[PDB]
Amino acid sequence: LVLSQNTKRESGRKVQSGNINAAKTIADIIRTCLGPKSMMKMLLDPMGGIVMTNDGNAILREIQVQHPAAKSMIEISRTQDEEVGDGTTSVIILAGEMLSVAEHFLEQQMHPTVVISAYRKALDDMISTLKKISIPVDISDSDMMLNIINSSITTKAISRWSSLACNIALDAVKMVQFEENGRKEIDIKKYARVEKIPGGIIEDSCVLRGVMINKDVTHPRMRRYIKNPRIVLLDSSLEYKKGESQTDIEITREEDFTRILQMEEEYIQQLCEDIIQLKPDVVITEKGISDLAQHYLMRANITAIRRVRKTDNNRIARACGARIVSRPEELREDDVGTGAGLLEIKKIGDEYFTFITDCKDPKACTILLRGASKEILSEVERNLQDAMQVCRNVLLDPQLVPGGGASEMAVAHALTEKSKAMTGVEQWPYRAVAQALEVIPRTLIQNCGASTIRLLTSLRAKHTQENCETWGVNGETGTLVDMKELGIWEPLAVKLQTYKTAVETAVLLLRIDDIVSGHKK
Amino acid sequence: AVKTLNPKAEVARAQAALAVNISAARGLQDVLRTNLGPKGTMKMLVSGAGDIKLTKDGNVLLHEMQIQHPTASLIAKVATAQDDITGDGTTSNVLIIGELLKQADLYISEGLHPRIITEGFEAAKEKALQFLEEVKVSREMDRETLIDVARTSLRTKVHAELADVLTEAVVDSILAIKKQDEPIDLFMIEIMEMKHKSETDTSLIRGLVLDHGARHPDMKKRVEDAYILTCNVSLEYEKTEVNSGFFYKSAEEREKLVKAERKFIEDRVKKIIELKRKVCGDSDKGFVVINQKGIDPFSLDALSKEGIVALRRAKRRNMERLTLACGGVALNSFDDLSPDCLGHAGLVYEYTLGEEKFTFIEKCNNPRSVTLLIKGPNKHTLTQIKDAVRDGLRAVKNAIDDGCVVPGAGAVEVAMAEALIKHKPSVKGRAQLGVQAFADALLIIPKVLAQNSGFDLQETLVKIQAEHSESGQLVGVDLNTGEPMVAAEVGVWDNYCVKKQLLHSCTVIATNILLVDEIMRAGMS
Amino acid sequence: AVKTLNPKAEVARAQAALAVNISAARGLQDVLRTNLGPKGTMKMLVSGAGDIKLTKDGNVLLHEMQIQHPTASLIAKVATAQDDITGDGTTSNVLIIGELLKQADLYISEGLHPRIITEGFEAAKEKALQFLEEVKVSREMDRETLIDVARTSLRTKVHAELADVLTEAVVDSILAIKKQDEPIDLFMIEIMEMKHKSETDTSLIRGLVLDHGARHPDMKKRVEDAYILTCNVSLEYEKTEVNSGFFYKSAEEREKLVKAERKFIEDRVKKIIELKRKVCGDSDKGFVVINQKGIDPFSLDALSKEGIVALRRAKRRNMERLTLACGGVALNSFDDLSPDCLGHAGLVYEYTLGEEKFTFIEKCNNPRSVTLLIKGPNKHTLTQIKDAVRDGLRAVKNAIDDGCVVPGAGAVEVAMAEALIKHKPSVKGRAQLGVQAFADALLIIPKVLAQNSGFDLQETLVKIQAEHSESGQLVGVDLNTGEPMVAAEVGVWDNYCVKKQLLHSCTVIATNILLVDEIMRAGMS
Repeated sequence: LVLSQNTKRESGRKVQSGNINAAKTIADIIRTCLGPKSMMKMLLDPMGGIVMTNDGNAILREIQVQHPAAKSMIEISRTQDEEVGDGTTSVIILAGEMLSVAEHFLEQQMHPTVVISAYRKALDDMISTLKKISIPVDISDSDMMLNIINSSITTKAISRWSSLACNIALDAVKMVQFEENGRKEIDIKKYARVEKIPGGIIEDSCVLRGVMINKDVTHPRMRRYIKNPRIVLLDSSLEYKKGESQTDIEITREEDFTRILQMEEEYIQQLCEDIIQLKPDVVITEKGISDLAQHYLMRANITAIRRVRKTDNNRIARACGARIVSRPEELREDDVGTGAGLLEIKKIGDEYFTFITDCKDPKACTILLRGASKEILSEVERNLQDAMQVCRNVLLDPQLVPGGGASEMAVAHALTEKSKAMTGVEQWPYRAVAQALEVIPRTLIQNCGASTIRLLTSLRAKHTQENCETWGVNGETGTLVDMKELGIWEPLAVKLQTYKTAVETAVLLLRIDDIVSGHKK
Repeated sequence: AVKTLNPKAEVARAQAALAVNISAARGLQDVLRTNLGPKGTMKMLVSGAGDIKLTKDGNVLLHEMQIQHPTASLIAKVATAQDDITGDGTTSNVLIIGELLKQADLYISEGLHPRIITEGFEAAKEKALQFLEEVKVSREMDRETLIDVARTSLRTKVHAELADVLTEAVVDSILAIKKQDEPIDLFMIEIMEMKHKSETDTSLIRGLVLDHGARHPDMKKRVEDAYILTCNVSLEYEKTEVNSGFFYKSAEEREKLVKAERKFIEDRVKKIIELKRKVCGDSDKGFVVINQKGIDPFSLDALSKEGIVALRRAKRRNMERLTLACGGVALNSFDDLSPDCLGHAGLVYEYTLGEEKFTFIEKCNNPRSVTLLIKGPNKHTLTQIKDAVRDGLRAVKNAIDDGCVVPGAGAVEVAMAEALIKHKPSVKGRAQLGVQAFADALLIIPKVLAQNSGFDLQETLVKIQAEHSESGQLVGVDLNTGEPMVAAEVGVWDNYCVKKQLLHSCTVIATNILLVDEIMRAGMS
Repeated sequence: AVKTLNPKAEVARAQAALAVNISAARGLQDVLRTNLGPKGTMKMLVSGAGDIKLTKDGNVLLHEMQIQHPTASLIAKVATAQDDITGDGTTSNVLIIGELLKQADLYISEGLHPRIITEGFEAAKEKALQFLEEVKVSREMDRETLIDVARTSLRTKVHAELADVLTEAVVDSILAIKKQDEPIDLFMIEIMEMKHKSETDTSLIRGLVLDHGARHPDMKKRVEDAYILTCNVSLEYEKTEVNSGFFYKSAEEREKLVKAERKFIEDRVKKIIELKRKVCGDSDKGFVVINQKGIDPFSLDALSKEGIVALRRAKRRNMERLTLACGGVALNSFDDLSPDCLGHAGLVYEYTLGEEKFTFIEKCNNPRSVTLLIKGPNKHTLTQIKDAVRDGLRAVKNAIDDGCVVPGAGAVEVAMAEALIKHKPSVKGRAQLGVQAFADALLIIPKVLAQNSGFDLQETLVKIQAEHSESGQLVGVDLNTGEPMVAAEVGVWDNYCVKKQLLHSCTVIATNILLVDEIMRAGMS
């Protein structure tokens, strides 16, 4: 025994071929999932549930692997999804085909590093080219935004609900802008809560100008319907609490016991009139609520809700503009819940809910998803996540790119020109990258079901013409279509991060040349 | 393919997993189709624990017959959502799903790519929804209308006689519930069961019933005229949250501290006693107390010495129910106590059965909360009839909510058939195939009705498939002669909400299922 | 139910086992449907022994792909019978069975008791058989007709070029076989394969080929003009059946007895030698001997010294073949031997390949037995092309036997469709349903042709479903453009025997299968 006693090793071209095979398989298991013609994939989770979704990221996230490079690709997919939402419908496919053409230069005995340098030059030129072929677009103009969203979503199940989806996403994203950064305000996608409630139909789902609380009134008396409520956020518990410093009491005289019993009652009262001094209407807390304080608030005709999740508290506060408070004696009218157009408690069926709508200028909002069943609802919300993500990306960058593979073909002939002007050994890898790019439109074609070779040739030949870069591939017709009238547009940053992570995947995998197992630590 | 990635993982492929899903759905619908229809036969399930069911509501079957096929669990979830909305048609929903998928396979097996049939389904659902909206019969809240609706819902579940008995109870309840704008079906509807004397004798009680009895012998069993005190603040002992073990030096002070410790609860009970004696200066009137928490035995003695009925530890919605029954003011702080905060009942007594104890609240002046006291000879029948009761309640709730109502016995379905088939390929042509298939699948409800009722399918379907004239009526299928029937005349109906919801849910489920290709299984060991 | 009788036994029930059978048949037809059609793709099978097939003839697949479902084995048996009759359409037979059962399930699932569809199938088979009889095209034994038939059969199996090459060989064989009344396909057809030089170069040899070579060096390799001696009586040593170990006393008598023992075989060979020398007084002519049994090495020496070619241990039909080739008189007793009993060949030589040896018989004056010498680059391809050869031979045999021939490419099937659908319910009505289903199932052949050839099913079927005019022709489906085709003009045919037999067999199989309810398994441990 020398090295580690049951740690395997493998070396060289075998390792490179194995990793390339793994990457190719990873790409392959998803190649059918892309495109407006896309398939619909469903998963068997380890612990019983059912998950069905087109989105590649979730598909891969429900994959465990043994070969490592596959795990690397998995993480790559999850990163791209996190950053941009979609493109993962394409990113891993592009990376896999990139690698597949890449390996062809290994048996050329072409050492990897020079190919890597070629890839880096390729990425630089691709970024430049895409920036040259963008289109800036207004952000205020609503219907163009809706068109963008429809374009980015007409690949998953929500397509037939495109109008509702686009309106939902636009409404949600537009009204989430924390202007406190001067003119550099940032939107956030953790206040845009998504709630899945079964029953009803997709058409019933709508944007609620407020928050959803899956709780109920603590006592019968509090009114379940209020026009202009005032809201107080009590982060602290509203009841008598442990003396944190392990206090103790040693009474001697009879009255003392009943007196201390009265004292906690009195403290509860103190908190109660401290609250009511501000003339509130609504009491919210993440902690519990004493039934005695509940009594006093009832006597003041004040609605109280108990034990709500902290994130939910934050969202409510952002909804009615008030700020959370943990000290009733330190309560300030500046945190009065002004800005709640209506307080209500309905029944969805066997369960109460809390509606706080019609805020003056709500900055927080949750979306009410009402469909058929929790798994389809989860698919819907994943699609909504992707849509609202790309919408926010647009609100960060007003630059757009013609998708449908059109940009890909533009990049293709651009790199072809650079290559034929760029003599050297690295030339062949460069044009190899160019050719590898061509497969996104290809996959579009097969998922459509048309003559892939002739269609692709017509596309490429069409795109040698300088006068037009907007020629792309229609999802359903399977015919060459200029993208402008078709209107499938995408945010620039999407496709940027797409290629960028792709070539990173390429370099990271191509540098690998050996395997070692069994670390046991 | 993914096998190379992971050896222990499992996949099918497009044709294979599609066949898997259609086969599983077909098997599920075969299992369930025995249920729907009043002539249907309900099912007994036996858990591994030795328990017993005797239901027909499919949701119970799916949730309680353990299956492993994934799409089966998916359909079970959608049916559970359905039941949480309306109550029946879960059977109808699963049958629709299965047979629609059957037709879908019939067509795709002819090489039609499923997405085309998807689009056809979309257009067909649109037209069917339009027709469903236009055909719904707007009817007001006539008592007999609700009676008929309840009977139609109930005869699915039990004896004809049992449903007949229960219908009056349920309709009287619902009538005695509404505050003309919003029923909630929770507080005013108290569902309790006693293992007692019949299944028929189950009947509405105009007041509220409680699931526990007095804890002292001197507790009077019966009270002619009752004043109700609704509260939850402890009348049991309790010790402050802060460590308060105390010391003493003379044994007399030991007794003194015992008295002091009791004194706070003594004050609490004394306030109630003084309230009673102020109000019940008369001898006849009776004072009853309901506590959501417990009552101390010494407190029991105190209240008994004044002849006051008190009950402890009722479920937290029971005070809601008492509020809506006897109009009492549910309070916490006895310190702020008035006669105005009391509740009044025409009669309150105790009924002893077996070892348990029960409490009756009777003759509320204007009761707004009631109880469907379930009498059952057998434990399983209690559960079965309880599910039936909940079904009927939810059905009536939907009926009152929607000012319209749909004629029952599937006349809606033959109407959908004739309307949808009456669509020229105004669709893009290939989708007409899927539309045809969808319309064909819609006809299942009459089909399964006839099959369960014994009549021959094809000939009955053809016979009822006779829209008569310019007055081509909505024709239901007779459930005992297999003959065309005017559902509206015979008064067999169902909620518009039911049909609309089932159509939408089934369309979505089907269009999603027909779009899966492989069913993979790669999870951690 | 029988479980109480036997615990380890297994049963299904009516619906269950019926579903089992239909599912198994559907799966089998799904597996096989890739084969039929010249555009079809043949299959490679690998035995557990590591052997290899590359066939398309389904009978090979069913017999060699091990399946456990009972009805699958049943269908395999019926297909084996079919192949033992005609050669192709086993694929067609299994497809017909599967899809007919598919339609049958479509209808019975609508509650139709199967027996009704059984009767419908019976009547439909009767009418279809009548139409098939009337439509068969009576054609004489024109060489080009047989050529076209063989090409149509063969293009199912191999390269277009390979079938083109082989067609001339097979038709020339069959033409050179008939004694105008009865071919037997066994003796005159010698099927041998040499692992040599091509798959294309396989060609008919006008004479007979033998699978062994000379056993001595002085054996001349080549003979200009050959006289054939066909015999099977041993020219090897043998000892009488009765124990005959003998004794001797002088060592000289030992040699004498050795000579005596040899003397009987010496007489045998000497008779042959004398026959030769009487007949082959000329130097040029050559004498060859074929023995079904062995030849002694001393006998080898004897014959060699006269320069006589002799071969031992040929298969027992080889003398039949020599009789039909060189007209030699196969004899046993050399004692009654004449020149008239000889056989004459224009040329005989030996070809050495690998380690084995082969023998050629050439230039028979009026050969009545021949050999399809199979040249193959690869062992598996030998077997595949051999199965193809046997298919073509049997097809041509049926073609010559029946003075009629059926146009290929399923025009017969669309004709059956249009005729059967053109039957008013002259049946008892409910059977019209089964007739409809049967006619629908008949259309599979064009369907699978188009599907394998890539064209869209429904639109092609509709397009070809255009009987043109009063001259509504028998229209086949184009196998490369998916367009209506006159099979007779393009000369794509098939044997009437094939279609009639497949119709009858499939009808019987289907009507039997649809009449099973439970599949029990109770056998000894």
